[PDB]
Amino acid sequence: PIQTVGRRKEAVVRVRLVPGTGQFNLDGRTLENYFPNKVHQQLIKAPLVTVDRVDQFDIYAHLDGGGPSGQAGALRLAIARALILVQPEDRPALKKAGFLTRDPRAIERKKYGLKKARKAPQYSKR
Amino acid sequence: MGQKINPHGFRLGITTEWKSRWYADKQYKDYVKEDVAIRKLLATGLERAGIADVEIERTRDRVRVDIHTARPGIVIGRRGTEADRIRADLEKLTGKQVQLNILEVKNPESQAQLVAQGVAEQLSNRVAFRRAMRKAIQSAMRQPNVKGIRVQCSGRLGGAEMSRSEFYREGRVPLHTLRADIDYGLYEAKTTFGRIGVKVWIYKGDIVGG
Amino acid sequence: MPRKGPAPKRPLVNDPVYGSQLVTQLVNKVLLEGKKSLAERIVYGALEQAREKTGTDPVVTLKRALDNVKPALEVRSRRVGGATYQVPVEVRPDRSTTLALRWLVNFSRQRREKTMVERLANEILDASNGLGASVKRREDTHKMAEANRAFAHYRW
Amino acid sequence: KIRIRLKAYDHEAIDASARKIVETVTRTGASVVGPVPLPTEKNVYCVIRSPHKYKDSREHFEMRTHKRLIDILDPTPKTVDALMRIDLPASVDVNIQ
Amino acid sequence: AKKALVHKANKKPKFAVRAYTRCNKCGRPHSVYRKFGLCRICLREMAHAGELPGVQKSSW
Amino acid sequence: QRWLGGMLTNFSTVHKRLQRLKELEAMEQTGGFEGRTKKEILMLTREKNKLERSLGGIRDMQKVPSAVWVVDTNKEHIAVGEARKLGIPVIA
RNA sequence: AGCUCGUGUCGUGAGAUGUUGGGUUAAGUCCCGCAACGAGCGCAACCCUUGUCUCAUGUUGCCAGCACGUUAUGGUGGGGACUCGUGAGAGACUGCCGGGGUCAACUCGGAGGAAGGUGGGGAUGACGUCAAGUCAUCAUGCCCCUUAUGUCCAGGGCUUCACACAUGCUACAAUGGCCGGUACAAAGGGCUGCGAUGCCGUGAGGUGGAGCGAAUCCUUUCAAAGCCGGUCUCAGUUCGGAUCGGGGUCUGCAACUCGACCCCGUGAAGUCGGAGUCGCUAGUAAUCGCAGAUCAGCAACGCUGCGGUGAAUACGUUCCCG
Ligand SMILES: [Mg+2]
Ligand SMILES: [Mg+2]
Ligand SMILES: [Mg+2]
Ligand SMILES: [Mg+2]
Repeated sequence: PIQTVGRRKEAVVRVRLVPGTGQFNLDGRTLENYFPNKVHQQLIKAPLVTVDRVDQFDIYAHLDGGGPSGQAGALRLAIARALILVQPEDRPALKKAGFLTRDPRAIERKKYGLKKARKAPQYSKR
Repeated sequence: MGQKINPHGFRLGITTEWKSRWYADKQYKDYVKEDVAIRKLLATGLERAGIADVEIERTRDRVRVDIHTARPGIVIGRRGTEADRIRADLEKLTGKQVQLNILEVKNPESQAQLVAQGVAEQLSNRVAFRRAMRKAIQSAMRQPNVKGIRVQCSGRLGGAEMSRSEFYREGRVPLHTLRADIDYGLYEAKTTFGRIGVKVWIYKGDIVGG
Repeated sequence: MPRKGPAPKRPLVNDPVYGSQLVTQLVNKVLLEGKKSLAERIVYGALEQAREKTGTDPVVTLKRALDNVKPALEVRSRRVGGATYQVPVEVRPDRSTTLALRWLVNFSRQRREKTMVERLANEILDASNGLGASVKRREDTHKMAEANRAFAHYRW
Repeated sequence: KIRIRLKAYDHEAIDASARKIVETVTRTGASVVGPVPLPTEKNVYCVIRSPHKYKDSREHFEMRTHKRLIDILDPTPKTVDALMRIDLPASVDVNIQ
Repeated sequence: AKKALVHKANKKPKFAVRAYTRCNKCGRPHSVYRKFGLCRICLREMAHAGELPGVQKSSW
Repeated sequence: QRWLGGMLTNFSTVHKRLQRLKELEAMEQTGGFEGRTKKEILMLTREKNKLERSLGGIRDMQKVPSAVWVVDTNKEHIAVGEARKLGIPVIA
């Protein structure tokens, strides 16, 4: 069996792409029970929307860490890597949308003496 | 004078070692108390004798001291008059025995603390601080497996009132470079007018030490 | 970016149920500090109300309203030789669309109606019909630009 | 999740503890786990040194406390005893989550 | 601040009202912060040596 | 290659170097090449090459002419200044 | 990002060169030059965290393939091919091509690539100005007190108040309030501390123990914003919660002056705010909560770290300040 990995800010995911009926069985929860925002559904379908294979291939993912959007991005990256390893001809169809690479944008290290990252304390003139 | 951070205090867990390497639950307080007590007791003696580093370790209810003397013979005189005397003093001041074990250094000019002690003694002996620093730099750069040196004697130099801080350097003394293995020495000299600060830096070599 | 060059446009995918980059930009603008799904539902309800009211394509009506309220000239302020001049400069399509969306969302939040969905629906309807606060502000900006047209010869 | 949310006082100490744990468990011959990447945090220490007007040069000097974790599954009493018999460093203040 | 007074004040005192600091390092009854139970001198000594649990000074 | 901004103000060392190079070039006619240390021969070769590359004016005139044709006065600020301080005649 | 130094060169001398003219960046980083030659404090790198892959090993994590199980959980055997928190190696070095540029540094685009042109973020604070902060961390030259200004004790004060300034929280309402049902994050506080099931409680909580110098235990087999249903009908109100009265709780002998929390009633200002002004360039602002430093007991809405969901702009340096 083929298996890949997807990473995010503070989340990881491992999937095994196999043919069958389109479904997303998460760790104890289903697709609608894990993506209730209705935007993460579209986000994780985008890899399967550029190439119409939503109801053609299965997705049995196992993830850990992060939140809704993080898990959505991790599953998207995992599906992208699986499509890269299975159908190389469809690789550009997924790269054209901004996939196949983990966005370097992540949570940075907060600074000292400040309220948050890149935020100086407010002070009035005198 | 400047806001430069102590290289030893910064690399105490990267390059340099720690003078107190032990652990204890609720007894670290008494451990460091006995440590500073022994330090205060040996201050005058080992300063008149020449001291570089006092590494103290804690064992099962006993102590393990290692003092780095520069001039052996003053502290180690007659067997039963000076060494055993200080040992008994430490033992009766603390609540345990003391198996004192002295370790001799390889070169007094290579240790920063010893160079600072020597230059401070020279300054207190009513000599030219400039010439003293120059001769100390020469001794520490006479190929003692070194590559750079920087000596500074701040405070009321020459018994004056202005806080003159003569910045004297020789060779390569980088402070921002981590792979330096630079030894540092901080000393406080006491004169008839006030206090004086002595800051020394000895860049031995570019050894990784990983 | 600032003083370095332009920025790369985000290759955002078209909306799945509407397929309109303008609609997605309006959603991203009306988004309230993380209320993604809430803003999506609000815009969907507003478009559904506009459809029930008019009887045509919501995306086409929104595009028509945006094209009608698009400001073709925005005034500025530049000091040339120790004297402030409000010279009007040619605006770009992206900047004009962003300003139009900003004015639209502002006047929709300012409108006093029952719900935000109804507010946005009525704002879009007024912008499409040509009688709304957005159209009034567009006309005011056009009048200001025509009045300040006297000083436009630099193009620096 | 499990194993673990702990904290240590020295990076050297904690990495040596992890190494010796791995060594003793491998010598018992049981097993190992799959490490995963996770960074450390910056502890909360911004204490003053004097109650006087020291409000310039005031804030802090970070106390570096690096922490590492090692997950485990499928318990076995033999491994339990081999891991709970003794702790060589004893300075890593482990806390159960 | 001697051994006798330290031992008399650390354990159950005669009257409960006697609940002062009574540091263990120097022994002084007052001038010590119960935040750490140590007199400022040794407190800062350990802070600079890197032994007290989490105390430091200027870096900003 | 390199214009020396001292040929007309500090001609002492310039003339010394010129005489040394002339003596070396005249001795080269003898044939004393292998009768010298290798490092010294290499240092010689290098200095002679640098000279021959940076010297094309002092080997022909030797008569302090009264005319100069300069170019790129923007970067040759020292050259134009020296020309103006040693004589008004300058063609830039 | 500048500060400099040894020699040399010119001036009687203070001093001039090195640091003056260009290409380019963050650099006084490089080179062409340049009576200068080299070096130091500088910058970068060396160090830390994250991004891809590989090896030594498959732990009270995962369970894919096999099975044993009943729901409050991979709970129990067997499984490396799966995210390599311990060590190392590979991968960014303008590596190659083109337009270039003085065919010298250096700029843009392209191929592979996770990052392409110090990858994203920090540690890293030079000579020195503010006669900068500290003699209450400590030492400290000099003066002063000593039956005192040393020390303890009981009470009070630092928490007072007809006002002003500074920083944060609550909000001012429908992207809302209340009730019922629901999913993932990292970070641990624990030995005289954490403390799950139960008894009874509107609720702090009275009973208490399986379990802990470290995954059997709370902080849940992890929260809020987030999703579904009902209701309020857009108002000084089911928004907001303060003062105040009645019924109590956690600590310690002692809580109006002397913390916090719960139940009932009481229901004030606040309708997004003028003159002025602050912070923010991508995981940033915004918004939400979690945890900790010390305490037997908290003024903690503060200070530090954490991540959930996560936007619009970037003509340009004419212009306010450095
Ligand atoms: Mg002279
Ligand atoms: Mg100069
Ligand atoms: Mg003053
Ligand atoms: Mg109203």
